[PDB]
Amino acid sequence: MKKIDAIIKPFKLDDVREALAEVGITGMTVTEVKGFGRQKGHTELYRGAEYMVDFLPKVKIEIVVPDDIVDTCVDTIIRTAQTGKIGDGKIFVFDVARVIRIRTGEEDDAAI
Amino acid sequence: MKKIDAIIKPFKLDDVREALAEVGITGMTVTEVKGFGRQKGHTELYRGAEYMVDFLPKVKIEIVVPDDIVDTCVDTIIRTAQTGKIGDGKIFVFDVARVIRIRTGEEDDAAI
Amino acid sequence: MKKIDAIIKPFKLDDVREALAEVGITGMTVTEVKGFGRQKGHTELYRGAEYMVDFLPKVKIEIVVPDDIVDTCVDTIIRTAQTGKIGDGKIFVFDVARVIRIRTGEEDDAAI
Repeated sequence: MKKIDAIIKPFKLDDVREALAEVGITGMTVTEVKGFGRQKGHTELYRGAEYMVDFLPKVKIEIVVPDDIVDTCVDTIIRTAQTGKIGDGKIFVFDVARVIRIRTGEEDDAAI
Repeated sequence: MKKIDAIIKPFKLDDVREALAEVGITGMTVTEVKGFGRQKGHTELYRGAEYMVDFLPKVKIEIVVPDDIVDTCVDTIIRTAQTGKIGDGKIFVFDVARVIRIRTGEEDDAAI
Repeated sequence: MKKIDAIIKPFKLDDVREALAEVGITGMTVTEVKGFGRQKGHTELYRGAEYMVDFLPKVKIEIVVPDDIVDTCVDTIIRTAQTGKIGDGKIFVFDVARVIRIRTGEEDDAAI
């Protein structure tokens, strides 16, 4: 099993969510975060202006899925989140050591 | 050492926090997130209604602990967070490569 | 490549950001979180008072960088975030399995 983190433009959240539901994902956690970096019209992190602000609101999606559906998840996220413009974001994949269901105390095989 | 992420129902935060303090945990970071998925009365992610909203507020707890107390932490989280109902959440465990104390620049043995 | 998570005192965010820009970091995601734990004037998590609150606002920074610049990033974070007082926070480093650019569908070598 793997944890997939995706930092996307907020307006694409519903499309990504709909598409991920189609592939069979049953749970997703979403965090609102501030992104600093790649932005149209700018060339730098830290402009350090007095009244201007350098951040852009972003949405971080986290799903934990079986190894075999990782590529299907990655492919569907890119397809539904990509605009071809600056700031589309990135997908990071991480190995998970254990996955425990709180309701029953039962573990999922973290190697699937 | 391992990083433990737990996504729990918000009302259980104080109980989980109290119980974790008893076992000796001295620090915890908490993020408010939106959960999509398993919910009483529903059968799907993405209902895509115009006025209804599909998310439920959740609380994500992150602690970084020694390998030997991971099971004690997992067991105490389940005990204090479990309701036996839909949406209790999950616990994910991740390996940590390095842990650095900012105040002193000193590292903890990430293998403990 | 590695993922660096740093939990810092909010007022140090701009300094850390400026310094990280100097070393060449081009993107950073920031989450506002609540920290429980090490605090001046206190000796415990969970005081469970009726009107008092036990949390302190914190800022979590997440950057994903090449293995060779991890120490440079860690060193610059400590330098710019350290106050020498209680509550300076910690830096955790995690291995990343894959890094995918959403705009182009192109992967970065996660082993660099």
